[PDB]
Amino acid sequence: KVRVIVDKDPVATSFEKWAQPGHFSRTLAKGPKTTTWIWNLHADAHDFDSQTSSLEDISRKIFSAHFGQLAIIFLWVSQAYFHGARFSNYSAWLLNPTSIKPSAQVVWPVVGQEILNGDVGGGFSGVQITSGVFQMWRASGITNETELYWTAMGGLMMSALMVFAGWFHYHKAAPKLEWFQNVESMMNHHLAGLLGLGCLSWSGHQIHISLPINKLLDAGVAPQEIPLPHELLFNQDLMAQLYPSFKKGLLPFFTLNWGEYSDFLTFKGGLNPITGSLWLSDTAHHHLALAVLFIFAGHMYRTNWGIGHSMKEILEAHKGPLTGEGHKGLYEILTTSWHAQLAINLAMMGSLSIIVAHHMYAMPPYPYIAVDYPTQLSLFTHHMWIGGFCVCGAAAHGAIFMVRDYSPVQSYNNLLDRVLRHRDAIISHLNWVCIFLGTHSFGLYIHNDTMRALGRPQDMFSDKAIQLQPIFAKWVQSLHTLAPGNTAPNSLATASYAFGGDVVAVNGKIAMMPIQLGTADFLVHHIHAFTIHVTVLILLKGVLFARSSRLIPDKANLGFRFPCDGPGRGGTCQVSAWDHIFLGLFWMYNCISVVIFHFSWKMQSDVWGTISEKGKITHITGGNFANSALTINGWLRDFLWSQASQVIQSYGSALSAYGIIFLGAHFIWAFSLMFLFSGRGYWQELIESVVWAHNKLKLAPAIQPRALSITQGRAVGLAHYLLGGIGTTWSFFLARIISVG
Amino acid sequence: MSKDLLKYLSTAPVLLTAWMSLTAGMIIEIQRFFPDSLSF
Amino acid sequence: MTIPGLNAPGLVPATKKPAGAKPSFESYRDTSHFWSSQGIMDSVPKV
Amino acid sequence: VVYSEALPFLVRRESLGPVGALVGDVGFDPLGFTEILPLAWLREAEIKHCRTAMLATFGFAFTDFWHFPGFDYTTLEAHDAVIAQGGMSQLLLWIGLLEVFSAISIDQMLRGSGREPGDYGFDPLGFASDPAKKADLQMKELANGRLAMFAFGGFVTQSVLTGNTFPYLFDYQTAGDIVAIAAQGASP
Amino acid sequence: AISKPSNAMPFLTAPPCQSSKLPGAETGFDPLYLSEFIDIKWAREAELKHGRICMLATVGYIMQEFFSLPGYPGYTPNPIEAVSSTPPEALAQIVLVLSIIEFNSNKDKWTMDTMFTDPAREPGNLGFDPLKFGENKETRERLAMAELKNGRLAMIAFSGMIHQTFVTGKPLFASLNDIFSSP
Amino acid sequence: DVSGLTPCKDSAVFKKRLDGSVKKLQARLANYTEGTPAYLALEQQIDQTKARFAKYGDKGLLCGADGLPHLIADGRPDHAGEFVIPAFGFLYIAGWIGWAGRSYLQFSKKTDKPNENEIIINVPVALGMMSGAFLWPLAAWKELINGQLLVPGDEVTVSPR
Ligand code: CLA
Ligand code: CLA
Ligand code: CLA
Ligand code: CLA
Ligand SMILES: CC1=C(C#C/C(C)=C/C=C/C(C)=C/C=C/C=C(C)/C=C/C=C(C)/C=C/[C@@]23O[C@]2(C)C[C@@H](O)CC3(C)C)C(C)(C)C[C@H](O)C1
Ligand SMILES: CC1=C(C#C/C(C)=C/C=C/C(C)=C/C=C/C=C(C)/C=C/C=C(C)/C=C/[C@@]23O[C@]2(C)C[C@@H](O)CC3(C)C)C(C)(C)C[C@H](O)C1
Ligand code: SF4
Repeated sequence: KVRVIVDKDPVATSFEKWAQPGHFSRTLAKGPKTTTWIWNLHADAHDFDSQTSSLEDISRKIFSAHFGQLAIIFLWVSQAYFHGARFSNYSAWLLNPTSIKPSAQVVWPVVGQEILNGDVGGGFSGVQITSGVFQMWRASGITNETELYWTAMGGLMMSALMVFAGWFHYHKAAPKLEWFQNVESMMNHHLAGLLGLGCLSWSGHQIHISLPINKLLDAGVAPQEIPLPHELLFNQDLMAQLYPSFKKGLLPFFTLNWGEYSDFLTFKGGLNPITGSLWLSDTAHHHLALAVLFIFAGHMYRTNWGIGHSMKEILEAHKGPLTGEGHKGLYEILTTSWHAQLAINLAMMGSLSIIVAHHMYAMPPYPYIAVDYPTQLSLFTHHMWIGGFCVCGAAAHGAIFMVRDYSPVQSYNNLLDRVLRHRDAIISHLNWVCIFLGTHSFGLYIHNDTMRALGRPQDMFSDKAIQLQPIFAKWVQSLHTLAPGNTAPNSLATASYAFGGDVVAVNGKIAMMPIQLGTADFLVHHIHAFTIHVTVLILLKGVLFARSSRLIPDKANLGFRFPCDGPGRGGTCQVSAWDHIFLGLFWMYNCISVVIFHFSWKMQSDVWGTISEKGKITHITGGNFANSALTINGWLRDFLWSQASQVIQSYGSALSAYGIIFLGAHFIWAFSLMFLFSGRGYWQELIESVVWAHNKLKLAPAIQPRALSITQGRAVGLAHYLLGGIGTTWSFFLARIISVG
Repeated sequence: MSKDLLKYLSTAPVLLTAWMSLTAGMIIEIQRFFPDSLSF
Repeated sequence: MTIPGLNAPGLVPATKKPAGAKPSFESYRDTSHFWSSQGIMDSVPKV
Repeated sequence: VVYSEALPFLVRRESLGPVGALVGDVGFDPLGFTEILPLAWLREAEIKHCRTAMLATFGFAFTDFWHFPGFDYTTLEAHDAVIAQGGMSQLLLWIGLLEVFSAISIDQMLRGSGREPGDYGFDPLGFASDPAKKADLQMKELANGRLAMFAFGGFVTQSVLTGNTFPYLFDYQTAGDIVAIAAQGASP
Repeated sequence: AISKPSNAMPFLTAPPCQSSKLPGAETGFDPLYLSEFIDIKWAREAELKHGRICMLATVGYIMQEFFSLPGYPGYTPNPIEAVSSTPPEALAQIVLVLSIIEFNSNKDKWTMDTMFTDPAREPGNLGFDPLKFGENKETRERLAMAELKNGRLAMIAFSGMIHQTFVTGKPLFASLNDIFSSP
Repeated sequence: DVSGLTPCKDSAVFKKRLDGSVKKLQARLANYTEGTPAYLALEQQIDQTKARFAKYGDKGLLCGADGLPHLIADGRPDHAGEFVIPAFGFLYIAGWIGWAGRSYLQFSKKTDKPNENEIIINVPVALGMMSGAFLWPLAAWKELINGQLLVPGDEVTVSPR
């Protein structure tokens, strides 16, 4: 049966193993003899399966670690709400959202940093924020600072409860592996219980507190006069005054006259003209429908009662001629190995973050967020980066599963075996695809540069010399534009105005606009595809060739991350799947960097801007994307050089912090190249010279210093490279968008 | 505050963070009380 | 200063109002330190 | 089978300990906090809350009548007024010194020094020096303090709700007839 | 039910200082138990040094308000302002003389490991006893305990005078009169 | 005075820089109303700016044609406060630091578990070493004379030439 079964008091509570630093691993528990011990203590900190063999113990450690992480996240939600409560201008922004710059952080006057408390409107001096939390709270219906303070206190209480839960579920009552492996009940409760009831509760909150407050705010009622949420929750007369369908009660729900709730449950679509964002009635209907969908989906898998599915049987039933045994063994793999689950979950989380980035900008969900140009850019770019990082984590943990938890006795003649048996074909064909795609997509840019420099615009791959029109994307956009009448008759507007339709604008600034697709869009989209394909090549090759290869038949024996297998065979450098991830992180970094550059330039040139009373559409850069994005010279001039002005000229102003971070991120990006290009042998010899200098003075340490390991040097170089590049883009985008928008 | 927790607080990273915290606070307070000292 | 007992009375009688109607809930909630905006802004340390 | 003497329909828990190790054990623990927290810590918290509530209710009632010449504030606004003046900073400083020493004692007691839950040894006048009276006086302390918590809560809440000084009673309760028998109307 | 409680605090365990032969060791006042971490002999040396310095300093503070060196430059009854008012060379010479005294008295004994290596070295016994009060061993315990207690009271008292003058801006007894003046 | 620079107190460009910063602050002051925390903070900040400029003028710093203070580091005692006195202060502090580290290492090497003492610092004696390193110039000289500072090289690991 599916049952609760836990062991009591499995681990005592004591600081003795806090004092003992390297207790978790057998080798580290001995104590230090070189400084590599210190690094390995951090490297192997959360490698539970290397520490303990018991899957039960690994699961318990993971469960309590999840609790600790949730405590951290609750403290983070608390910081956001509390800073909005105290050190902010949320009330001023709520009164006047368009002119007030949102700010929820204040520096102290010590060393001249007080200038960073710039003019953000509302009689408030502080650092402008770009996280969209102000718009989030306006959507939620928060109109006072006491609400922010009290939800911050609640978040702190939840963080304390989560720390307590993490301690309790490891030191007092830890579950068993039998409890952990109840995947069917876990799926049922996560679908119906977590997602379904979360959506249902949020739909109720929206219907009862967000629709009335936001409708009154859009009407013009100032926040002081707004009736409080507790009054709105039970005052059915006021809710009938606002939405007439509420006077009918819940009888139109229990009887299936659901059409009576059409006023506050809508399928309007488009964007609200007042706030320039999605209709909150639409969002409430959305969350209600999703609650129903998830509760329906969560009753699929078997439990104590006879009804339900078995994922084992579902997988085993799917086997084809070209797949042999098919999905046999995958249920056991995913029930026994945590790394496989981590790989799948990280992949889907990253793809979801990217999909979130794509959806939020095209369909602004929060009020006055579309006009808040820094918020849109910041959220899109952030979620893109998080998505790429999660995808590479997925690849890494797939490789870890392959190295450690793979077994042919289990996975004989199944899909995993059949994939490993033609990995060579897979990687060779992806290699050809990568070469072809990169050659075409980048050589079109290079051709454009060559012909422009040769003074031959008639020979360009431009919109007027040799057109490469995205006919299929244009067709899909046309279908979406015509959808509200023909293929979605109950929809009163298009899902997103990017496909087509009217120009939504709040005050002078433009919320959303149709985004045209031409030759430059074709080129940059194929560039995106090329970058994604090369990243997939690197990561998939690392995962497939983690067990072994033609170069190293016994690569699994060496481990997951190892420096090499010597200079033999002409050199076996970075053969490890870890090193494959190390290289794929550079490539997802390049991919996401080009994606965010495309987003920034396209939205600045074609979407964001201002519209006058007559209708004079004036964009930030002036539509230069369509004619300058055809060349790498144009990318270097009209995007990087042109928009770096607001960063470099920021000294002596509130964005001077962005200027400093621009320089510092540049410095760290360059500092990374030392680790990336150099090698441990030189550094160990230099440390030997320095150690002689210290020993001459009788102060050479007992913990002998050593150059960093090879894998560690690669990791440090990659981390510094990513930090420097991402910080450079962060400062550049934030300074540019805050200055111009 | 058993001997084990005192030992843990005596560990190298905790001590580094504590001492550099005190040092940074000392420098910042000296800046507040004697600000803009581009000289002696 | 007023040393209590030496150059002044000791315990001094307090000023009081002789009964009164119930203050409205919004009268003291709007001034409370935790359920008022200005109350929250004033419920901070000082130095 | 031992049933809790305060809730005879529930079995004693277990973490409450032997029946009677703590003065006042009437087995009142429906929510089972003793499983999560240690009983010594909980009892130290209990006696701290008891003593603080006693002093708080007595101080509230006293300040409703009498105040020192310098402090011309009512009991409700005394907190804000004396924070502005600076006295509450002094109280926080000194009570914090005392509380740091107290916390050191709780740490030692939990780690196994031997100190009882709330035995600070404060006994100048010699009350309870005889062991025969000590358990009875502990029980009386607990009873009085547990009463004093509700006393102080009622004090503050009724004070703010009514706006009256000592009794914390509405104007109709104080002036009108709370023992009337002739038919009442709509309002008090 | 503490087996070996602190004498000063029966609700805390005995610190290492309580089970020691120092003067005033029969008090056991160490809630933070800094005697366990700090060498007790070094700590007593520092205690007596601070007490001696501050019990000079309190008398200097109270009598500088009233009395002046005749025609001394930069006098002010408020000693806080008088430090800046007075010549810097006076304070420089004073600090130099005290540096000479400390250096010569603690020659080769400036550190925890270096000092108290010799067993005969006692905390605070820098050999300063011209009048030879210590030859009379009957009163030595009285005088040692009295030195310790008066030094402690003087450290506290000097802190009081310093911070009271910071609060008021007036010298010590002027502020005291202002406190004990008419409403 | 020297290098063609002029004292900052009699520097027209320095005065204009002060005036320009003051005008910038007063210009941004227009957004906030009288008595608000932002207004009072800006008033404090402008007072600080004026005090800083007056202090630089009084200290005797030399201002160039750009109108910024230029520090003369050549060893002349007229400009000792620019480098020489801060240099001595840092040298004393850094010597204190290195002597504390070295002396604690000498203690730890004789401990039964020097490798574990390297990570877990014996704080009671570490504080003693840090305090005792205040007199490092005499202690280092004493160790030099006694020959216990520089190990003979015939006793240090050296790579095959
Ligand atoms: C989980 C989500 C959720 C929640 C919590 C609620 C809650 C509510 N909805 Mg519903 N509602 C939801 C989703 C939700 N809705 C959705 C998705 C829709 C769209 C289909 C609707 C559509 C809808 C309509 C159209 C209406 C409501 C209404 C109500 C109220 C029903 C009262 C009731 O049935 O009492 C259930 C009672 C019991 C189970 C018995 C126990 C009673 C307890 C002990 C009483 C406690 C009272 C409280 C603590 C003190 C109040 C004191 C007062 C002086 C302030 C309540 C505020 C009505 C309303 O009031 O609208 C404003 C109403 O007309 N809802
Ligand atoms: C759900 C998310 C998740 C989870 C649960 C895990 C879990 C794990 N990963 Mg990780 N991993 C993730 C995401 C995740 N990963 C992602 C997104 C990536 C892609 C980059 C990776 C890539 C990855 C690799 C390549 C490896 C692991 C490994 C591991 C294991 C040990 C990690 C450890 O002990 O680190 C302890 C923690 C640290 C060492 C600290 C890391 C600090 C980073 C590098 C820098 C932080 C910078 C900071 C944010 C900004 C600084 C600002 C500056 C101004 C100061 C563990 C099972 C290892 C493993 O399984 O080996 C067998 C392993 O080799 N992971
Ligand atoms: C601008 C820098 C740069 C360039 C040009 C390349 C090029 C390449 N990388 Mg990448 N790479 C880079 C930086 C770069 N990398 C960095 C910094 C790293 C370290 C993290 C890596 C790490 C890395 C890995 C690990 C992998 C790649 C892969 C590839 C190949 C992708 C296939 C492709 O599109 O080829 C086509 C060639 C181009 C796009 C270059 C321009 C071509 C045009 C058409 C010019 C043609 C000129 C003419 C015909 C010949 C010369 C004329 C005359 C002089 C005779 C290709 C060789 C992947 C691979 O193997 O792919 C199959 C792969 O696995 N790279
Ligand atoms: C214990 C302290 C200590 C001491 C006395 C020295 C002494 C020396 N180091 Mg340094 N060094 C130290 C720690 C120390 N090092 C550490 C921790 C590292 C690793 C980052 C280095 C890395 C290093 C390099 C790479 C080089 C030197 C060099 C030198 C020489 C020139 C001085 C200099 O420029 O320092 C430079 C100082 C640093 C780079 C940073 C020092 C780190 C901190 C600030 C000090 C450590 C204090 C420690 C925490 C004290 C604990 C004691 C406490 C518990 C009581 C000299 C022999 C140079 C040389 O060979 O010249 C001939 C040289 O090339 N050192
Ligand atoms: C017992 C106990 C605990 C407790 C407790 C508690 C809550 C204790 C509370 C004690 C309390 C409440 C003690 C007030 C004293 C007030 C004094 C001395 C006032 C001085 C006032 C002075 C010196 C002057 C006042 C002035 O008006 C004068 C006269 C002149 C005017 O010009 C202005 C000024 C301002 C100058 C622990 C530690 C929490 C846990 C443990 O387990 C059990
Ligand atoms: C135990 C012992 C001995 C002893 C002893 C004794 C008598 C010890 C005495 C210790 C003593 C008497 C210690 C006082 C501390 C006072 C403090 C910290 C005050 C802070 C005050 C502050 C921070 C004030 C702040 C404010 O004013 C500001 C700045 C502005 C206002 O707006 C607000 C307020 C008012 C808040 C012997 C007998 C000597 C020897 C024996 O062997 C051992
Ligand atoms: S440099 Fe690194 S990867 Fe290359 S042979 Fe040497 S150890 Fe292997």
